[PDB]
Amino acid sequence: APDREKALELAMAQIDKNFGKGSVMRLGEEVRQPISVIPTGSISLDVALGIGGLPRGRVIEIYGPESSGKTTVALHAVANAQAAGGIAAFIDAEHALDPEYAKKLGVDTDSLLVSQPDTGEQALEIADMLVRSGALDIIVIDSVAALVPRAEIEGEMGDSHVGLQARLMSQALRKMTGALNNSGTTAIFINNLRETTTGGKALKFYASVRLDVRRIETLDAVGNRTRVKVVKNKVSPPFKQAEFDILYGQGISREGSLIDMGVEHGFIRKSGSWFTYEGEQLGQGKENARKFLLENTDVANEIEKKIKEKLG
Ligand SMILES: Nc1ncnc2c1ncn2[C@H]1C[C@H](O)[C@@H](COP(=O)(O)OP(=O)(O)OP(=O)(O)O)O1
Repeated sequence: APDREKALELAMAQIDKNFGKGSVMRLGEEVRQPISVIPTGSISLDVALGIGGLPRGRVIEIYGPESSGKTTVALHAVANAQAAGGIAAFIDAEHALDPEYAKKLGVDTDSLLVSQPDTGEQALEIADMLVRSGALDIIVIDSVAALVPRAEIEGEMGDSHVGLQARLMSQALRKMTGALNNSGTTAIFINNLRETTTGGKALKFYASVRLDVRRIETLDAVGNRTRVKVVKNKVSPPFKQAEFDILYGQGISREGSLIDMGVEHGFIRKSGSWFTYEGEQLGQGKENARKFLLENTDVANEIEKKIKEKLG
């Protein structure tokens, strides 16, 4: 009477129907309900996500050390969403955002809404008010840790010291998720690591996608290589990983990506020390090749094409 796979499929079906699609899924599964997504600005990361970018109407947490590339991403996400004619907001509580660099990553700063809250409650509240107006495609909250409660900011005491900030972030997400779904706005929370920062406790359970950003290399001193791990993903098989270069003053390196993904996917052969594409001499050294691809825009484009074809 028992047929495991048939039994298992009925279970999984019932599992998803009780808690939502993605509640449980095989790892090497392969996605085919394409969603709506905001390209991460990193081709590899987008693939790692399984859906070509950050899902819309979802809560995203991008945690990691400082200077590991979180912001560059989130900014790119913003820029992409704008090109698609979407409106963006930045709840800033760190006062660090460099708008000049932002423009360089393609963000139309002038049309970017910026807010600088007086308290964690206010910050979250301001963000909720914006979200449920349905005019936003994306909203970035800088620094989960800066969401310090009012009582704490204001004088208050050594008593009734509490874990108020976490509960602050819980109640907030509790009601701002439903809205995010209806609205369809993607909310990226930037969590600088140094509970994963007190409020990251609740974020951990409310995020549909959680990215673990790390600084790994240091491609002279041009820029540095980042590695992201999709530790949580309720919309595609989780745990995938991606890598990309962010040069100083520049955002995520396109050519860089292409050179990497092109290599691993065989489109560009890499005789040790010398990169070649369809018999073309690309140059010795990822950089001489990055350059090559930067200058001979025509190549790379066909290689971006070929790689895009082979995947999605
Ligand atoms: N204002 C800038 N000037 C020059 N390069 C920058 C600037 N901002 C970002 N970059 C580039 C070079 C940095 O090595 C790379 C990583 O920094 P960032 O992308 O800001 O890291 P991060 O997102 O992990 O920091 P944060 O803790 O604020 O999130 O981005």
